[PDB]
Amino acid sequence: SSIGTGYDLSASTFSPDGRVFQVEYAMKAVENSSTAIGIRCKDGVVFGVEKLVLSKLYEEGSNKRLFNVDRHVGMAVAGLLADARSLADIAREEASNFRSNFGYNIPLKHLADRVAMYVHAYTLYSAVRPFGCSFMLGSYSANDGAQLYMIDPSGVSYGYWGCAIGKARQAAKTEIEKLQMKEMTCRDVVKEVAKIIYIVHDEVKDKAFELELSWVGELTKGRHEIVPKDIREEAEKYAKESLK
Amino acid sequence: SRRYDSRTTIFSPEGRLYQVEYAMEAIGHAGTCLGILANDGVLLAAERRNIHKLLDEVFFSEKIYKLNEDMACSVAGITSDANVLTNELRLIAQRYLLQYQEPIPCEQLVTALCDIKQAYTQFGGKRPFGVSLLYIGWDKHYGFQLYQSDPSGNYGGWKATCIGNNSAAAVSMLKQDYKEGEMTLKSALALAVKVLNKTMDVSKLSAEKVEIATLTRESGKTVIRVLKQKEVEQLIKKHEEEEAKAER
Amino acid sequence: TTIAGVVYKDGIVLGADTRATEGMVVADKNCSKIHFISPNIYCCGAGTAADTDMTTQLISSNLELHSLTTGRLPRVVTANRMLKQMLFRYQGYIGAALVLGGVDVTGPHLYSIYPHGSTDKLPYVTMGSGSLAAMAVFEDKFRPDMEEEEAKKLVSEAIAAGIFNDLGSGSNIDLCVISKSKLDFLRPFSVPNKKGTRLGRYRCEKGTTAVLTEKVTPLE
Amino acid sequence: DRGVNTFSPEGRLFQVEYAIEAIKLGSTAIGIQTSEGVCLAVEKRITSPLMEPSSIEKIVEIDAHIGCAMSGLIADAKTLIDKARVETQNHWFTYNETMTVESVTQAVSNLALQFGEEDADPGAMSRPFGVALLFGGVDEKGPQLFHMDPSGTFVQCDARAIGSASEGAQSSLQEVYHKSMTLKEAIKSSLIILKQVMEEKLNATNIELATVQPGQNFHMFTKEELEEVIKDI
Amino acid sequence: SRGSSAGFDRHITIFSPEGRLYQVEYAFKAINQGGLTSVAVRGKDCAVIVTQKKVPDKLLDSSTVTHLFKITESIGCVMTGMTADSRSQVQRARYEAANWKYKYGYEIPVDMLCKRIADISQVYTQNAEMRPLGCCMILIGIDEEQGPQVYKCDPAGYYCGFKATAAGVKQTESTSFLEKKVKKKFDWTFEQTVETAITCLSTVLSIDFKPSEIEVGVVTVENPKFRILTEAEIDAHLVALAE
Amino acid sequence: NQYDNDVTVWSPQGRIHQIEYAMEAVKQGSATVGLKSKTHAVLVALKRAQSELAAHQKKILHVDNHIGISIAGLTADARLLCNFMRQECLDSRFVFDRPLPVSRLVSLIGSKTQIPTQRYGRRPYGVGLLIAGYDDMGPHIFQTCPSANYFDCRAMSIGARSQSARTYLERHMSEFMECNLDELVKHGLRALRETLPAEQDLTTKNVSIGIVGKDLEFTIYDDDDVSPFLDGLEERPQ
Amino acid sequence: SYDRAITVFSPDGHLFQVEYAQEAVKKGSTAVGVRGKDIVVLGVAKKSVAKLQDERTVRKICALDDNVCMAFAGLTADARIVINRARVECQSHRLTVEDPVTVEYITRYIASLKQRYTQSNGRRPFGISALIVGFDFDGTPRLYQTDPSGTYHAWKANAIGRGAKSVREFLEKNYTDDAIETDDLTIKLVIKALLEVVQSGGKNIELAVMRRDQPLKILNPEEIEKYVAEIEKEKEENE
Amino acid sequence: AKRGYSFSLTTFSPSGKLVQIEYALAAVAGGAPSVGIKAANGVVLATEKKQKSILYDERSVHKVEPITKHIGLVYSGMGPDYRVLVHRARKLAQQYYLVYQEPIPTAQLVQRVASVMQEYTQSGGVRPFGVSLLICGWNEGRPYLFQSDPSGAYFAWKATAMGKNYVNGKTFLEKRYNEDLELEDAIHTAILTLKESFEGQMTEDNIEVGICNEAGFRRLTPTEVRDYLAA
Ligand SMILES: *[C@@](C)(CO)[C@](*)(O)[C@H](Cc1ccccc1)NC(=O)[C@H](Cc1ccc(OC)cc1)NC(=O)[C@H](C)NC(=O)CN1CCOCC1
Repeated sequence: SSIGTGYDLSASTFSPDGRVFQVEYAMKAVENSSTAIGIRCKDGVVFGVEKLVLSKLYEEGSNKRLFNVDRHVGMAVAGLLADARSLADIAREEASNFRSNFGYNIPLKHLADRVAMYVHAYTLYSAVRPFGCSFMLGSYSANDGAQLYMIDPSGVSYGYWGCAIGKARQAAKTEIEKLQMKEMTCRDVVKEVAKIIYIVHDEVKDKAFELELSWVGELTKGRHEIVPKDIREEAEKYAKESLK
Repeated sequence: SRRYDSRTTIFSPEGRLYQVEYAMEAIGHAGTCLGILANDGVLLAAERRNIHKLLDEVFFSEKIYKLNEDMACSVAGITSDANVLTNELRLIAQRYLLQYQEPIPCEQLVTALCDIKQAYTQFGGKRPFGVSLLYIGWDKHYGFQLYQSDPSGNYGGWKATCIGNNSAAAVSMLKQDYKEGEMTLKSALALAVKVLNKTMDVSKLSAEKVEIATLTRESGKTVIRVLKQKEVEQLIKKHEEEEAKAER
Repeated sequence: TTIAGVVYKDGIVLGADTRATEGMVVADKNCSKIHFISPNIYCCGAGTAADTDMTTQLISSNLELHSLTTGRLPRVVTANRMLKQMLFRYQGYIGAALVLGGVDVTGPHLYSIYPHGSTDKLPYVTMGSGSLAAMAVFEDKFRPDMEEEEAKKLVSEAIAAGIFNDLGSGSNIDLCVISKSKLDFLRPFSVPNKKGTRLGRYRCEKGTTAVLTEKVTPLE
Repeated sequence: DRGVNTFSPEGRLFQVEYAIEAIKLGSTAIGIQTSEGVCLAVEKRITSPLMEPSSIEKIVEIDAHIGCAMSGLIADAKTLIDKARVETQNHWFTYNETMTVESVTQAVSNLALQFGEEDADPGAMSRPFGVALLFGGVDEKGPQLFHMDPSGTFVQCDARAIGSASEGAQSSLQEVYHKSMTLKEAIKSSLIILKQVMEEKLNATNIELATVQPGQNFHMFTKEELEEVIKDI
Repeated sequence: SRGSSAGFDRHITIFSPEGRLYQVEYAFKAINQGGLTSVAVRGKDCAVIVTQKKVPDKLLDSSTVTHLFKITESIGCVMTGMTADSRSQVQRARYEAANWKYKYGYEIPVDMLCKRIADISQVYTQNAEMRPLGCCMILIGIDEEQGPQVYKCDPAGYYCGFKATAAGVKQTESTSFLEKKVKKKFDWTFEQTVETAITCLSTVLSIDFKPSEIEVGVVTVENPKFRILTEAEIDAHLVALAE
Repeated sequence: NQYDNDVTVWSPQGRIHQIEYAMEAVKQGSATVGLKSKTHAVLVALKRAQSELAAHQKKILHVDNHIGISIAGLTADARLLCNFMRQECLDSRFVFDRPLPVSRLVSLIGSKTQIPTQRYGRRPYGVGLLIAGYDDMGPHIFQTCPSANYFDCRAMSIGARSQSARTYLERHMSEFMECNLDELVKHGLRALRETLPAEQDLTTKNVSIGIVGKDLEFTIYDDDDVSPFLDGLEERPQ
Repeated sequence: SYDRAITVFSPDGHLFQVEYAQEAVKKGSTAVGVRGKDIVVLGVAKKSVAKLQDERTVRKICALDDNVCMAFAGLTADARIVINRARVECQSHRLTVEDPVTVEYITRYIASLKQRYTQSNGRRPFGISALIVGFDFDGTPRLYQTDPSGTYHAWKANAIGRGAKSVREFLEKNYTDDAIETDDLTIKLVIKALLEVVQSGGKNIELAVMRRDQPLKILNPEEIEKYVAEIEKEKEENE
Repeated sequence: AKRGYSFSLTTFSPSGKLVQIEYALAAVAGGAPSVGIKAANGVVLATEKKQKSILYDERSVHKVEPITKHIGLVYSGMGPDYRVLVHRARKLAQQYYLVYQEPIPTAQLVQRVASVMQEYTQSGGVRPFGVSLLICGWNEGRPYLFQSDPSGAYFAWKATAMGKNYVNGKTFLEKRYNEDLELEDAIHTAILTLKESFEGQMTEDNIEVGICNEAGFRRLTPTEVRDYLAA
């Protein structure tokens, strides 16, 4: 799994054991970034990201790793932020073209598939490199309910009840399995998303961090919105008090 | 991407084009192909490499191509690359006739193709055409002519020349027997059989192993004629009597 | 022109006249207007004569390319789609009024295709300058699922009606009978019109023309 | 082996830094900015007495008010000089005024990093220009000297030297130059420094001198008026 | 020869000294990277598809995890290999199938769809700019003329009709199972054909499945529409296996 | 070692060396300090002399009436990005007749700078920028990198020995928002001062100031205009 | 479509592809030209023509316009392209400006063409040096040279090709007003320079003269052999 | 995001060889054996079709393909590569017919196809075809047999064999083939040439054979192949 001349220098080159290492190294880039979490509840989807404070000279809400793709779709990114931002634009544009062509809001399953196909296109050629980021897409409606999809550098999309991507993604998933989610309201999910972030965050490794939350569901009438200052602070109190 | 580029159109540290010189080595493997200029005409003599019992023989020739009403050429090197060039030669000849309403002069046809071969050596990143050509023809400007072409795009007019296998050994043999301004078609044909006999590693030389075409001026029009087996056998038997003339 | 097509019990019978015109003069007294598309599909043509020939050839070429790849007998709908979409692309500048007929694994099919690219799927169709005259026969005498010889008679009478009542059409009647079992291309099916026998003797006797220059070139 | 747009671990571009090294091979050129005007000097470096010295032009005019002196690979500058000449005429055609010395320097500097392999035009550059430039002229701000290098960086200089012996010439300029010196002092100073660093003995046909001043337009010195200051050693 | 290398014959799609294409050979090994096996069996009445449905953690929505794909109303398929590559080949298949109907006015044959994808896959075999797709497509459907059809195309560009086939990790062991069962001819009704497909996947993995561990796709003569079997229908066949 | 030639080549560690090397070019150029208050945004830039017989490099450039930048790295890349920023601002005013929001301009820079970092044979922009702008949301300070990542910061400094400025800006951070214009620039210079060896500090030759705010459009101070700001100086207490 | 950088800078600041092209002209046939005061004459040595070769087709001296001609050294195939491009430009200058091409202008075109081939994607430099000769509509004779890099200079006399160094230093000694007095003596200077490299010419010397009155005159092996004897009784005049 | 390499992948070696073509020749040599024989009455093309698993449906994919009503094809080497040339040959045949309204002569088709094969030895970023073609056809009241190999060179044969045991095939042919054998006898000796290199015992579903005479080109039906197998 570490052979010499070539094999891993190009995305257009298979290794003897049939692997595209350039895609796997782009996944290594997302594994080195901080954790992003998303839970699908009975009436919506909630996102959480441990935004790492690199310098105390940055403002609050700087380097948003939470995005609005469409008025009903949210995006939580992990990995190389520059590539994540450009993938948000593709996501936005595909969501924009759908409305202009057909009239209604793009279905999340269809939106995920179209963006995932775009990610995949960047894994076949020597002329381009794979995106070094994983991202999640959350939506809610009266007809379809809560839906959550995740897309990795390879171009694979899957539906999730709960999903984590980043530094301690496997450590976070063991904490998500403790939650019922299916019979939980999103009012109490924000509460839970907060603490899992505080648990997984390594205090001695990474010094300073800020918690970012967003949600889309019944409570927000189908729109993807930022979790208000009042609600975020109540959840962060639950995170620090359950630290005992 | 730049790792897989073998840089075909690049100079060497010594100031020479590797892909051209390496292509020239490919010509030296191909069949022997010679040309001789005479006073009353001009001919080509080529070694046949398609010499199997099971071959059909459908075309009039293997190595000789008619290009024009007044012109013909022969080939040494990669046979497929030659098919590209000979087809292009016919187009150039027709372009000229369409515009000027007279046959293309020999030198003008040779330069036009050489411009193309030169191009493939300077830009594009593609491999050069692995072909050397010999051209025979007549025009109203210089009369009977013989031209040679390189993979580099280099050309030259010759009174007598040879290209292909044992090119060096053949050209020194022509350098001995050839008489400037004194060669007739009969004497040039006799020379052609002699040179091919020595350069042929199977020194029996049947008519099915060789190929000879003649270009003559006949009553106002040019006549290009490929000699058939009975004509060629008769030419070889004439040469074979000269081996029996040494017994004096 | 007059061209017609009909669907009978076993398959399709196509018909055409043999007159081509240049202005108001007869250019060809014996013209082929029933065109080969595939071994099982044939197509009658009206309008611009050259447009009829080349369009019908291109599609015949495309279908042969299609049948070789599939390894199976081509369908009339495929011929229809190829003709319809092409003619539409040219906005009717290719003047090709067509009657398309053939027998598939689906059965017998008949189409009329207009220069603008509109198609009609019908039991009987007429195209050309003598199409209304031919239609009057079809509306008067047509019955569903006719016998082979009855349909041959109907179409030939329709083309005749065009021939004798339209100045743009004349000469011979051509038929093409296509079934699941048999293909019959009857070129001269009927010769209704004939040139009158010459009465005067207008033989230009040898040496009746004065010559100024003569050159004789020998050949091989 | 790498591409042309590759960064070194230090942060600079390989081809660009190598282009700076190409200037070190070229002949030395001096420029001095003065209250009374701007003078430009260059050594020709004639390799053969059979070569016509006047055909070696290393100082050319861009407009009446702007002159330019190059060093390194002369053939590369010819396109840069023409693009400069076109820009000043295009500016005149559109705005009915002469272009400023800084603007012309800036226009040329834009072309500096216009090289590459992939994603390039049918007629695109493959490598940086192996030439340094000294733009000298007079506009509204007065007499001005500008320096340019392959990296695209352009800066105003009081006095600058570029070429093979540019290191020793610059320190010689720092020793002599001050703000109040005259143009006659500037020409005299530039030639002395030029004869020091030259392998061949400084001669009338051996060098080139040009001055741009508020008084009158760009003027290249002839054999006679060169000799006028050659006789001051 | 055999094991020999000269130049970049292992990095790009150019000939080795033996006349092999290592980059294509590696793509077959890339099929095994999915860790799954597919089995396709053709009957006299139907065509059957079966695949492993691996849901390790309950956090994944099992409904989204599939390798069965609808291309046409009459044509379905199973994808084996790299999942991102597979979906790409499916969208292309759907495009080729739709455009076929538009141009020719009739539904694309399974025969012709497989040929089309194989031809596209061939381009990656010849062009050095891109790697071949590390996946394998098996198409089912009922042809109007020749009935039940099973077809399979490679990363190499090879395609062929089959009585039964497999793809994936346990490809070579499954084909041995199908060979024994085709040797002893039965009446290939919907009942046995589906069961054979499941038993082949069951014995070759030695697992004995729950209705959630496998996914089944079928096309019947009386019902030519491509169907994905629900857990209820899968369990019905699984309880019928318990003999 | 073999993974540091192209932006398309991923390192086995999950890094792109070509982007990291381009980021070094930023640390090569001289330091610049960006800071904002509640009404004003200020850019204080130190200039480099290639030889003090030549002028000090231009470090602050205009973009629009409400937006200005200070560059660190390759000059030709800086001017290229500057022209892009100017164009987008010009288009905004041409179409909507209103100034382009600073955050939206920076988002466009993020788009443009991302493209080459993913294409073969291309290179990242070898320049980092500090952007000072004023709009409906008040004064702004933005940081850009060779990697298309950008930051919305309270204060920032990038360049050679800009580490010392970062320490100063962090300690006097709580004072910034309530601070007046006169002292807000002083804080900028006192940050830029730390990025210098203890021999000599700020003068009229090497300091450039760019100020934008509610009061005034973006204005560059350089020589005689910079000397009122230096007056009221407090010597180095190292 | 093929956008690969062929000519690039070296660690020491060199352009190897250009220098290698300058090695190709070094291996080429010796070409020399001298500028008189009434006629300009150029000639080429290092021939070694096989005799069995048509000497008319391998001429290295070519006319460009009614008043401009050139000789070259190096890759003969490369030169033919350049010559054709230069000839087109001579007529294009007459379609745009009407005025005939000047000797300096046509040299500047050839130089810029060769320079463009050292700074373009997918292209390789020309492996030739050219000696451009002509007369201005002014009266003054002209002699220029180019090289693979694209630099051009005016010369009183110059030699490029095989053993250019040897002929260059022979010309430096022999170039005086006495050597360029009349027509015959300027021609003698070329031939005497060629005899420094060639193994006794006459048959191995191709040379052509140009006057401001008439077009190009290529001298035949009969007129060249006359100068072989005229300088021989100058050489054998020591006693 | 895509473009394409513009440089050749086939280049000249120092010894003067186009290495990629000779390696592509290795691919055809390792392919399944196929034979062609001109009967001076018709043309026969026969190929080995070893199916290896019984699960494979024989009739699904064909090795002997028709270009048009009078021209037929076989190959030795790579199946996928052959199929591209098949489509290209069919399309070329239609181009000719559209212009001349006359069935394309075999020689002309072979020349056009070989030109395509030549392109893939010089064009940017491509490898040569790993296929040698057997092209047969009837036109001008005369039978034709041609071979087109990876280099782009064509040869006219009276009889030849390619693929595995091509050496043993040809030496068997010149020993058994005479320029007088009628089509019926030509089919026999075509099957016999394959029998010389078969190892596995022949059935009618084990070999594919096509004939070409004045009636046109067609693939022999399994029943016809079975009746001929009664040797
Ligand atoms: C009957 C005879 C119409 O009177 C048919 O429609 C017939 C169709 C046919 C005939 C032979 C072969 C295939 C199909 N049409 C014609 O004979 C046609 C009449 C016509 C003339 C001009 C037109 O305007 C565009 C359209 C129809 N005759 C011709 O095509 C003649 C031979 N050609 C010309 O008149 C020259 N035209 C060509 C079209 O552009 C204007 C000049």
